Amino acid sequence: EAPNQALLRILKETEKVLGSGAGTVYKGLWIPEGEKVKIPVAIKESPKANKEILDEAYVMASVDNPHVCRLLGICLTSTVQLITQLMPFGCLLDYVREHKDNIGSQYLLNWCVQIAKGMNYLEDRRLVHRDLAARNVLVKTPQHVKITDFGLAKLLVPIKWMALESILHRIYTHQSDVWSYGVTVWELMTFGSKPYDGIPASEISSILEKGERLPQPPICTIDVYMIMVKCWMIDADSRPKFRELIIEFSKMARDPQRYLVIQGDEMDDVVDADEYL
Ligand SMILES: CN1C[C@@H]2C[C@]2(C#Cc2cc3ncnc(Nc4cccc(Cl)c4F)c3cc2NC(=O)CCCN2CCOCC2)C1
Repeated sequence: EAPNQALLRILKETEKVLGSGAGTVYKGLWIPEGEKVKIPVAIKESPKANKEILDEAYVMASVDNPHVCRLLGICLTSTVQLITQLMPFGCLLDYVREHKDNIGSQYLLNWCVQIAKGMNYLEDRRLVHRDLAARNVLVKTPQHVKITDFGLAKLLVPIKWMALESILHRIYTHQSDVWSYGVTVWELMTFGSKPYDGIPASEISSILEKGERLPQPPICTIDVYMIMVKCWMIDADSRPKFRELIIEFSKMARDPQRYLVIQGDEMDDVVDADEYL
């Protein structure tokens, strides 16, 4: 394997809450001293806890792609904090639930392309994400989403997103990420429904072994649903590759109404992190 020459930037604390729960994410502004630049950022905040957040920082510092979120730096002043580009529209899970009456086929298909591009990049880096879900895809603008949350990622638990072979045998590959991608697409196409709603996690592996799968969302043509189902085949190598998913959803995005059926479808020195290199 090649040496990882990524830079880990240590930020001084002198350079509102968005959400708390099972950590805390804040919105903020980063002004690197000297340069006349204000960067909108998000900030995510015991020895075990410090070790797990540092593993997340390692992966997040090591990626660089338009459809993956990158670590800007860490701050070490009392707790370990991770600093990253602020994604002001939040995660796709909340976004599709909130804007469901206003989301057209073009957006849904383009998001599918973008998420597959991010995952294909992670595969190129030999990274298995292990936690792909719509809650872990963030919205920079409605036109541009990026994959985040590398806390379970590893070089080559959320049961209802995992491939059967992962639930049974703790086997994780880029093809088990493809299964999670399928579930993520189903979340978007149902405008944020909960997969297997009602079913306890302990029953998922048996439901899957019997051949049950998530049902066809109402807006999905059979073309789109068949791609989803291909992601949930037992034979991992029979599932699509992320590079094929990019191609297929790109074709569909050129004529989105043929593939999704949706009623009504027809301050001075702020620099975004993507322009601060
Ligand atoms: C609902 N509106 C309220 C608010 C303005 C809005 C927002 C937001 C938001 C911006 C982020 N911008 C950069 N990054 C992030 N996350 C992150 C991940 C990994 C490392 C680091 Cl450093 C991070 F900062 C960000 C995370 C944000 N909220 C979210 O994803 C919510 C998704 C849902 N929940 C996920 C966890 O389970 C419970 C459900 C939308």
